[PDB]
Amino acid sequence: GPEEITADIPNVGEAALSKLDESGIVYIGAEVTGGDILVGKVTPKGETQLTPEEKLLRAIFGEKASDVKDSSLRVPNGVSGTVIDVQVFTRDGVEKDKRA
Amino acid sequence: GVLKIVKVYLAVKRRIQPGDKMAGRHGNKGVISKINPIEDMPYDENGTPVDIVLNPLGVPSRMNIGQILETHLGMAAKGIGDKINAMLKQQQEVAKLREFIQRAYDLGADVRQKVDLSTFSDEEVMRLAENLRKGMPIATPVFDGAKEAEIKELLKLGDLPTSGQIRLYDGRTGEQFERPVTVGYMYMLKLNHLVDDKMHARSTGSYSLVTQQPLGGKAQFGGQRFGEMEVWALEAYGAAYTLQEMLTVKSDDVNGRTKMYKNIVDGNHQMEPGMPESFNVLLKEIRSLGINIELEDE
Amino acid sequence: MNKEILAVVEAVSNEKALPREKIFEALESALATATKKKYEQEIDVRVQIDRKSGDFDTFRRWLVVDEVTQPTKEITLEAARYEDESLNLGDYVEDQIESVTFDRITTQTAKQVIVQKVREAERAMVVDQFREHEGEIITGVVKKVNRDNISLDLGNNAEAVILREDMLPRENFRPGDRVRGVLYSVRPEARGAQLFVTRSKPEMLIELFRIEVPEIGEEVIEIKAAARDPGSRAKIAVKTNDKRIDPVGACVGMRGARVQAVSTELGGERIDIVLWDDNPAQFVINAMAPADVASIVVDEDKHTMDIAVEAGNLAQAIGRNGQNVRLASQ
Amino acid sequence: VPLDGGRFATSDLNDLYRRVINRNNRLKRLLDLAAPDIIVRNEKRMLQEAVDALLDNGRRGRAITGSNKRPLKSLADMIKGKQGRFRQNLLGKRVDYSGRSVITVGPYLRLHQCGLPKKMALELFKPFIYGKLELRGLATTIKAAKKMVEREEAVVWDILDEVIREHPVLLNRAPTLHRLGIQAFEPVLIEGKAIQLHPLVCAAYNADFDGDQMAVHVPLTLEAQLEARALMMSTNNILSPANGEPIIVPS
Amino acid sequence: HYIGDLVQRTEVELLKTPNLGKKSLTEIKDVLASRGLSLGMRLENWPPASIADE
Amino acid sequence: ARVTVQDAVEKIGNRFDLVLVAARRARQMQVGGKDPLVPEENDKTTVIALREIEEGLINNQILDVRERQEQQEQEAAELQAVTAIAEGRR
Amino acid sequence: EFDAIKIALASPDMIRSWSFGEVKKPETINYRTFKPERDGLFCARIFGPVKDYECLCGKYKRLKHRGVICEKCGVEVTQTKVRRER
Amino acid sequence: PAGTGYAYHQDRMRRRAA
Amino acid sequence: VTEVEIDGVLHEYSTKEGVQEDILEILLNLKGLAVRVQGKDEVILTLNKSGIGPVTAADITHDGDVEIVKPQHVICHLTDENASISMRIKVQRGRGYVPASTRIHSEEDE
RNA sequence: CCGCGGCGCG
Ligand SMILES: [Mg+2]
Ligand SMILES: [Zn+2]
Repeated sequence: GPEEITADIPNVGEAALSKLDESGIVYIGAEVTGGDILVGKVTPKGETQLTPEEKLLRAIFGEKASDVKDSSLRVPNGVSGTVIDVQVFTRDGVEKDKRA
Repeated sequence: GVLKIVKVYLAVKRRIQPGDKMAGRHGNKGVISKINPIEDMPYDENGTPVDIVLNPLGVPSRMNIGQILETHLGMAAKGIGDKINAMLKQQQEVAKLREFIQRAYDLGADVRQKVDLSTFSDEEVMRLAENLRKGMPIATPVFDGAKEAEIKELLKLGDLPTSGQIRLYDGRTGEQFERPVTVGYMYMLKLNHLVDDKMHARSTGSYSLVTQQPLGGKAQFGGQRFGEMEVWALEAYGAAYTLQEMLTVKSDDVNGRTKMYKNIVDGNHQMEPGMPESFNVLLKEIRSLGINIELEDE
Repeated sequence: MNKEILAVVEAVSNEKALPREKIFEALESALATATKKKYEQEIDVRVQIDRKSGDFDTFRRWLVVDEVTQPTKEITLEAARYEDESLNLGDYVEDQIESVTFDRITTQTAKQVIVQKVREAERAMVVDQFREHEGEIITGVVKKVNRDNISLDLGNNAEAVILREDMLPRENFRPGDRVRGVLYSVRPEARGAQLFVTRSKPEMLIELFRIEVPEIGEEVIEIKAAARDPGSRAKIAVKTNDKRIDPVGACVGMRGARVQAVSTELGGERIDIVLWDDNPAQFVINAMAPADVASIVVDEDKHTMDIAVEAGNLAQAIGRNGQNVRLASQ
Repeated sequence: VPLDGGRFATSDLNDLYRRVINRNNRLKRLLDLAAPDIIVRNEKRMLQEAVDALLDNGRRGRAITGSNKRPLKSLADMIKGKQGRFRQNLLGKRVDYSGRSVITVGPYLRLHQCGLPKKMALELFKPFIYGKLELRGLATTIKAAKKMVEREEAVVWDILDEVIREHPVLLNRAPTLHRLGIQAFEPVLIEGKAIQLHPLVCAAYNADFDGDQMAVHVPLTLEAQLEARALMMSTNNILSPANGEPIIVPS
Repeated sequence: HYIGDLVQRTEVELLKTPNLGKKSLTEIKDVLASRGLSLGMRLENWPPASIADE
Repeated sequence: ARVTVQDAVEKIGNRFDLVLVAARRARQMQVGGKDPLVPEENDKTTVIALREIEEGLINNQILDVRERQEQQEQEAAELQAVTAIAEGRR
Repeated sequence: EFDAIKIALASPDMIRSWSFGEVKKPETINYRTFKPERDGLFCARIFGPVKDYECLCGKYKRLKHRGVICEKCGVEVTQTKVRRER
Repeated sequence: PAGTGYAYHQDRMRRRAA
Repeated sequence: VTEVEIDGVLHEYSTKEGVQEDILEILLNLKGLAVRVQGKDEVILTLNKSGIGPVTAADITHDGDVEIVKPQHVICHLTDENASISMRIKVQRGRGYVPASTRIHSEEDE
């Protein structure tokens, strides 16, 4: 399946998911420290089975995201400082976000 | 096979910090040891504190005499700008500056460089003088160095002692040293071998997958790599248990380290000898070639 | 309409086990709580959610009080005259109504909380089967290990727990053992409700007096007393109803059918039943079995009897820790 | 290895096994077809030489292509040479509970002591920290202690001083020459990222102050500390093991 | 007209007008969410005793 | 405090035996707590052993004789404990 | 846990006594469901489960599920560490 | 069997393996 | 001064139209700026000015006890006709030397 | 993560 950039990561605090915009990219000029999150990225976890939660809650919500594997990019330890720039390229024929 | 790339550029305003790598222009490589408050370093009779303290003992051993001459020029050079700073601060008339600067550029022997400020301007001359406040810049061709007598003559244009050393007072003591010391203005570089990104340590993290040892490199939390030379160095001592501990528990014995980790937090410090599976791995590789190898007993 | 709610209600292997509106009420309230948490203004939601035809809706409760309780959707007496003079402390009328929310972040909150609500529905079904008889003689097998107790990943749509004293101490409920007994207390345990198998209580060991002999539970064995230590031993007076025969052997079984077999699931205890008769002396002599009574006396003016006994082979007449005399006077 | 995008890289041995099993399958099919002897000789010879390459790369057949023009790593490669198994992984290991940095002078520092950055102490001795805080009862779980130490409460420094006050540490310079190439000391905490050192020891190390790096290792067991304090103390060694000359000359 | 005038009425007396809409009653919770109104606030007339800047 | 081990070395004429006996002694202090035999100055048991051995009242056989008398005492204590347990039923 | 080391040439019968099966397929891993193929260079009935105490069919996920081999997959119920030596 | 471990191994080959 | 709130900027490494210096030069210039104060202790400064020419501390709007020892000290330089510069300056009283890195201990308002 | 080469430092 296709990997996706999003402003949503499970099992993390809203403090981590606060520097991000709605499109999942940290604000320009936001101060950052070690261990923080840069861009929320999620990858298809693979169904591989169906549980009662996946039997019902997925059907009840209708949201077929549904349980997804996190691959978000985190600050490497030791380094800190301030973000100066965000540069993005998308492959031709693919949608683009607001910061682009 | 890729959708998008996100590039992030991040910046660090990193300052000096003791232990950094520092150097000049004559192979006088060095390292900053300690930063001390201003009053501690020696200061002249005029109150100005020196900035850099260097060891003279590197000079005769390495025959780097030229940096001493460069120091004498630097003291000589900054002397010119200061008086110019004194002249312009008290808003004197420009012709007083002119001849003084005219004294500077006609000094020395019959050098090919000839200038006449009277032909330049007035306001541009004033602007040059303002730009000249931080010491009058001098240059010398590579194999055409100015003679020592010329250096002394240029010092005579300034108001500093001919020999080029000054009596200094130490803030802790407050007394003159027994021997006068040469001071000046050195040009100092800076090196990318920063101490902070050299510094790295590793308590406990991931391990290899093919074998079960920690990795290397400051990135991804690598550990120090213990080489063979120092293994024989410990072997020169009676460091039996140290060597066994370090080569078994904290390197290979997966079950052993976990037990000790339980033991350490429990206040126990008893080592558990085990079986180096890296040897077992190698064993199986030897078994891979169709040659039987085995352990005789317990 | 969405009709996915209708499909979920007609899933229906786990949907029909609970009510058809169980998903439309409990899981809907969980989703409303997840949406309220996803909202910075934490509005209390009395979810008006129905799965009749697919119109998944909601409602925000007023939480009407004289204060700022649920301040995101609160009401007060400062609008009582604007609320038809019916605003006081206690009301939870619908202040607002939500419409829809995809809310992938609240989908993570759903995996945290609505999944816990699915587990809560599982717990509700678990409590409906752990003690469905409100106390009865049932069995139990241990499959999970827990400290300071005996866990059991067993049936009855739930788990089971055995106390260190409610079960056999020397043989706890563990891998390779089973228990049997009656426990009328089934409260909410960890990760949902759980059952209780305890083969050391009186309703487990002493209850074998009507389940061990071939005619014990058919009202053919007048078991006058059922006293037993927890998985240790027993010495009680069991007689035969309208038979006038020696029922000590009947309570002990024929050739070892109820002596070493009445407490097999209790921890392997060794017991010895007592005898009785139509006279008031033989019963008193045998109630402290093994007891040898060469004399008997009783006073009808006070609650004090004189069951004389020897001391040579009558160590159970007085007991080192009350093993036969304690179950004798009663 | 699960690289980016679900692509998988692996050792060359996998490719050798793949080609060997493929050629074996082709041969065992060719047994049933009963091909003429010219055909079967080619099959058996290329199978034999592929097995040969699996045992030893490139010595005859020049199987020099894994990545283009980069020879595939064989089983003979797995043991032979510096980057094999013995010299690469058995005599020399990688260890945790260790660090490295640049050196500097300590003039106030006594001979039987070494400088030490505080940050390495906090990072390194955390297993000792976890037990002692639990001993003090300030922490309750390993999770609690780990969370508490990572916010650097002011109370942790006293306990860290306690656990380090009577513990020895090892100093080793990477270009190891001789027995004095490793020493042991009783550390003192100094702010910074450098390491202070007693200058008289520096002559024994034959180490400059031009930016030389060196490493630290820490013993754990009781007997480890006892051996360290019995033998590798600087005070223990004041004569060269090579000859009866002292090694404490002011330089 | 003052923020202490709407807060001069307590959490009960501020119901002088029922002309406010249904959303306004929901918007009345924002005054409660302001932690200064709809809680029993009672100023002197405009300002309270703690609103003095003397 | 303690800086060197030369006194202990001149006491026990082997550097290697010194570390062994000290490790054993420190093992009985740290695990299975007993008392030290010398006033301490807020130091761990490792230094404490060096104080103890340098005072000339612990050596290898002193530990040996103390351990064997302790083990025979606890064996005797186990004997009376077992006899008392048997007599409890009697 | 030893006192001596012996080295010698091997016999094919005792070699297969080490062996727990023959590899027959050159396929390494199934795509889009990353599990090994039967009798491939990677395998579970030959070498072991990737997940600890979880058969490929996944009908045994329990500590007391010990040593049993499923009928759907000929895979033991044991931690993956045995794959280091099998 | 060189340093402090020699004392252990001296016991090792003496007690057993002899 | 301890911190600045230049309006038309996001971080000290970017620039703003109409200024012939970068923000770092601004920071160092105000670093070399000195003030006088008696009564208040956390005074706040600001400035609004347009036009082409030098920028000096005398251009700062004054206060009661807020004074400038050297009012002719240059701050920056403007070159564009319509390049209205604007900021507010936060000044603190203290002692000794303290780096900006150590302010990370706040961790709740910065 | 797996390795080849390069550069630099000591
Ligand atoms: Mg060097
Ligand atoms: Zn399976």
